[PDB]
Amino acid sequence: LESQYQVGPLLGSGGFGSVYSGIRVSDNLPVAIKHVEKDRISDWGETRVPMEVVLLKKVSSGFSGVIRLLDWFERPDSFVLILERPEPVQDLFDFITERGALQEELARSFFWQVLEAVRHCHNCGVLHRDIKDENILIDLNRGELKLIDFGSGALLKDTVYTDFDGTRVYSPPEWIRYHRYHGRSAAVWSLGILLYDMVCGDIPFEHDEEIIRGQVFFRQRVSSECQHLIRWCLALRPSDRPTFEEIQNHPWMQDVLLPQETAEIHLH
Ligand SMILES: Fc1ccc(-c2nc3n(c2-c2ccncc2)CCS3)cc1
Ligand SMILES: [Ca+2]
Repeated sequence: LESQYQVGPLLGSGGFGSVYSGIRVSDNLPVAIKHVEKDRISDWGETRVPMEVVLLKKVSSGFSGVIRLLDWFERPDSFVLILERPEPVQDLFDFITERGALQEELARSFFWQVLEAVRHCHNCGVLHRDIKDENILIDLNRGELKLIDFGSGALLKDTVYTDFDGTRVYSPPEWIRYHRYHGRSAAVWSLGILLYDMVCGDIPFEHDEEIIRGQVFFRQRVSSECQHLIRWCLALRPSDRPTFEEIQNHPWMQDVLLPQETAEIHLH
């Protein structure tokens, strides 16, 4: 590990562990090196590994809008994950904080890419469970978005989930009320929160009561088409929420820019 990778500065730390910038020695490939202590691991899978490793392996085959796991290591008291690192890069949270509410053309491109990435995970049998601005990286040169942090994820199933350790303000009312949710419909809710965040520059709900009330107020000028899509994704009844197909077939989602085109217009 220490022979294969050259460690750089700390990028961040938190519930996910500690992430360092790094370089692969063999070919100077930019990487991210994530350390997590074993006793801080709550979810295990299978060799006994963090569920995160299991999930990442399932989604890291081939190209995608997901940050890929290149390798991993077990230490006596920790696991070390080697992940892709775009450069230059900025997470969506920082980007929005910096630039404010996004133009709908830009939000369309970003949201479309997030949808394709989430579809990839689900098709690979993986549920992310923590879709939000902080867990989305922007390749600033290519205009490509990449999903990160499967640490709260789970294998995708059609039965009910009774556990959740993702972000509460992105969590659906059925979780708040009943501690029960289904994967896809819960994902769609979080995507509704995300889309609002893109076009308004902030999330629509802070309190549990606002979430379960489900009333959406717009603080920025947002097109009626976009408002409709957001409110559809944020339907109180899970079964009233759109499928991924319905979201991507929505009138607001038409004529999306290519990632490179998005970068040239909005990022370069
Ligand atoms: F180029 C990169 C920048 C951030 C990451 C990254 N990948 C993960 N986390 C972070 C991250 C790093 C720093 N601050 C916040 C999140 C958390 C769990 S998985 C990877 C590559
Ligand atoms: Ca947010």
